[PDB]
This record gives sequence, structure tokens and C-alpha cells, in this order.
Amino acid sequence: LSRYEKWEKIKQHYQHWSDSLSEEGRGLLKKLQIPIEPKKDDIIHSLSQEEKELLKRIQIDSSDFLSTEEKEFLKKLQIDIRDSLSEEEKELLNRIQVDSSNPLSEKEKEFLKKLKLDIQPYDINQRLQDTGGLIDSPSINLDVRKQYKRDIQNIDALLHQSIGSTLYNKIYLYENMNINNLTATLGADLVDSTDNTKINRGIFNEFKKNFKYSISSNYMIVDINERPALDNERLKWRIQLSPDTRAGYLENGKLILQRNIGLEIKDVQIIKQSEKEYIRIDAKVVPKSKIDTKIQEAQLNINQEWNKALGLPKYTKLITFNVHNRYASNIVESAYLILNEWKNNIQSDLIKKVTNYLVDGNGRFVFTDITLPNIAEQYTHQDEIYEQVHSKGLYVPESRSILLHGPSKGVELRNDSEGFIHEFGHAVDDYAGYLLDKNQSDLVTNSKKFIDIFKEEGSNLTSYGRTNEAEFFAEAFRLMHSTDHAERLKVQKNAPKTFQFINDQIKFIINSLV
Ligand SMILES: Cc1cc(S(=O)(=O)N[C@@H](C(=O)NO)C2CCOCC2)ccc1F
Ligand SMILES: [Zn+2]
Repeated sequence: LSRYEKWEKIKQHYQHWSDSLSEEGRGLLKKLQIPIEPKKDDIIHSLSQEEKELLKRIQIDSSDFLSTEEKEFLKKLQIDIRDSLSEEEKELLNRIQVDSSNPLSEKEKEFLKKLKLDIQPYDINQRLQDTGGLIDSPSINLDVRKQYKRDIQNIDALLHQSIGSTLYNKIYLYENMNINNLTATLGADLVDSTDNTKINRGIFNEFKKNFKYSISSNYMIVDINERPALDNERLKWRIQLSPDTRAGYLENGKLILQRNIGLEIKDVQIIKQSEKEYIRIDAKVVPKSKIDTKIQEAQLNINQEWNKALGLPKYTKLITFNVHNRYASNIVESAYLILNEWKNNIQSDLIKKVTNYLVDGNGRFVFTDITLPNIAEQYTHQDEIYEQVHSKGLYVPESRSILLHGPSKGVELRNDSEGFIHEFGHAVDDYAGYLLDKNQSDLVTNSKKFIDIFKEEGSNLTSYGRTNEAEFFAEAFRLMHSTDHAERLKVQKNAPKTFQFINDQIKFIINSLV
């Protein structure tokens, strides 16, 4: 009631709390709000001459294991490295990335895999979001892992004062959000292709359809009064807190809320602000446990549903929903769609045989909104942090699992179903090689036959198909099972030796005896 009035009231409620903050608890909240960024100087200085030259040339955007932010920071490093080369050199040494696509050299990936460790910012809210709160996951340096733990414990203890039974229902809190923070997929096609000031009604129904609940595993920083959207801020959350939600007052009319809260999506509409269309999200704070309960129930249902269809013992734990972030209900809902597309597009006998092979190794299909290095099915078989990978999808042979990360975007994929089919291609590759040699299991694509076929047809299909034999097989396998016939034909057409090689590996799997 009165924007300035609302502000003043909330501030006063928290006034004593703010006055009691130590210079330590006050520096902590500042660190939480403004993460400590790596110094570009320090980084470049730590490199040797050869590494500088490598970093200088390397096709940064070619890496499939780096976030945009990490790709970008690295590109500034690249500029500074050449920030002392002729204009022509600079224009030339960058005007070839146009027709540039070269899955990096092994020696390039190794270098970047290690450099990625040195370019991380100290970001408490990101750590929590990336791990879904599972802050002991061995996805970062032990020493840094412990500092995060301490800061987080320290911040949890500061945020002890509830909003109160007087204010909760008397105030809405706000949050602007970039759609790409929940769905990088819908995000790049949910703003009307033609008129950017509008929302595509088709997608919006998509988005909305399955948006029932959301979790915050980090500390939401919310505005006491709604703020005009910035650039890519097409989501405008209107949040109602529970009488017992803990928070702290932040200068400039903001609140930091306690981590691990649950939210119930009450209404989602398309609304108009300053002549542009925005998506309004009305949410209500509820206990996380009440949402974790919906998730565990959805997990049990999907497994019982599939254990029957795939004829496995009912109690079989095949599917895991490792869900902790703000687009939670979508990840759950998405898994149903994906497994349906998978079944509607691949011979039932291929599905059963391969899925049984995974099950025999205690494999899983992991649908998640936390980064892949934090999924035990990967990390328990990858001690070296530099070899751990975050990406749209992953197949881990050692654990016979498929990991599929919801929020990210895969290379030239239309949807998550397709990422899944590609991952299943990896599993098919594994099983086939196994069938040929149970006494020395190896991947079919490691066969001399396929290797020669790769050296010949390896570049005929997707750019991503060129990365290596394994991926080429997975990409052909995916395309051979697309929902669009044209794609299925181009493989048989443009890559007949591969097509026949896969169909032959499919036939072999189907024919083998139990
Ligand atoms: C075209 C395509 C790319 C990915 S990705 O963009 O997630 N790349 C990873 C992959 O192929 N996983 O199976 C790589 C990333 C580097 O480490 C190995 C897996 C996932 C599925 C898919 F269909
Ligand atoms: Zn792959």
C-alpha cells in the first residue's frame, strides 16, 4: 500500500536485524550479491607462451562443455591476448570463425578442460543452484568446497527473522527473470519471432501447461516493489511469502529469502507493460517438503508405469528425477513426454534389450535441473574434476546411465526427446560392443570396421557428428529415428555405410538370446 510505504514498513520490521549485522555478516551478504570474479590479468599471467598462443587461436565457441559465461570470459581473455596485434591480424584472426566448425583437437579440449577450473568466480548462489543444495558434491576444489559450506552455514544463521503473520498476506514481493534461466530451449523461441514485443501463444501454453511448482535451492533476492524489466527480463514473478518464511532486508528495497523454499505456481498469464508483453508468474511460498513429496510420488509413478511397459520387476529403480531448481515441475513433466517419444520412435525390442542391459549394471535415466558434474552417476566414476562435464546430455558407460539436463540447450536439437534418443544411441553402442565380447567389453564404435566407416562418412551428417566416432554413431542413430522422414533418409542417403552398420547392430541386439 503505497510503494514507498511498503518499503518503509518492511525496512522497519527488519531494522533491528540490520543494526545487529556484524561487519562480517554484512560483507558476507555483499559477497552473496556480488560474486568475486576472476582477474583476467592473473589468469593470462599464469599461462606459458605456448598456452597463450593456443588460447589465442582456439575456437572457443567450438567447446561443448562450457557455459556461455565461461565462453564469454574466455573470449575477453582471447582479445586481451591479441590486444597487441595488427588490426588486420585481429580482423583476419577472427574472420574465419564464420565457416568455422572444427570439433576441437584433443589437445585443445584438454587445455580448456583444465582452464575451466581457473576461471570460476566465487559465487555462493550459483554453487547452490548448480548442486541443487548438495554442496558436498565433489565438483570443485575441496578447499573452495569448504569455504562455500561455511559461507552458506553463516548465511543460513543470519536469515533467522520471519516476515511475520502481519506482513505475509499484506505484501507481494517481486522477481524479474530471464526465460533462458529456466528453459534455454523455449527461451530462444518464446518471444514472437516476428514481433519481439509479443509472446508466442503456442509456446506460452507449453511453458504454462506444466508449470505447477518450483524450488529455490539458493537465496532468492526479491524486490519489495516491482522493477521495470530490463533487457532479457520477460518473466515477472509476483510472490507471496508464508508467515514463517525467513528473510533479511537488503539496502535499496530488496529482501534476501532463506534457501530451500518451495513455491506453488498459482497463476501464469500474459500481461502488458509499457507496450511490451511479459509473462506474469504468481507464486506462493510453501514448504519445500510438500513439493519434494509431489516429486517423489511422480518418480514412483513413472517407474511403475515403465517397469510394466518394459516388463521389468515392479520395484526397479530405472528413472530418477534429480530436481532442485525453479523450473521443477517442467523437468518432471518433460520426462514423461521424452520417454513417450522414445517409445513411439524406436523398435520395442531395441528398447527392451538395451534398457535391460542398463538395468543389469544398475543403470539409470536421470532427468535433472542440476549440473551434470553433480550427478553421482557421473561423479562417482570421474575423480578428476577437469574430466567432469556439464552439458545437455551424457551417457556414462561405467554406470550405464543416461543423464539429461533440462534447462540447457543441446547442439542443433529441436527438443529434449532428441537429446535423449542421441544418448540412447550411446547405450546401443555400448551394448552391441558388449554382445560381441562379454569377456572384454568395449564400444562397438571402437571396432576397426566403424572406425574406417567414420574416417570416410564421419563428416556427412551433423557438424556435431564429426567430433569423434562415438558421437557420429549417436548422431546418425538419432537422425535415423527422427520424427521427420527427410532426416531418416539423408542418413541412409548421405551415410549408407553407417546406416547399414547401425541397422546391423540393431539386428544383432534383437536376435541375441537371453
Ligand atoms: C547433438 C547432441 C549434443 C549433446 S551435448 O551438447 O550434451 N554434448 C555431449 C554429448 O554428446 N553427450 O552425449 C558431450 C559433451 C562433452 O563431453 C562428452 C559429451 C547431447 C545430445 C545431442 F543429441
Ligand atoms: Zn553424445
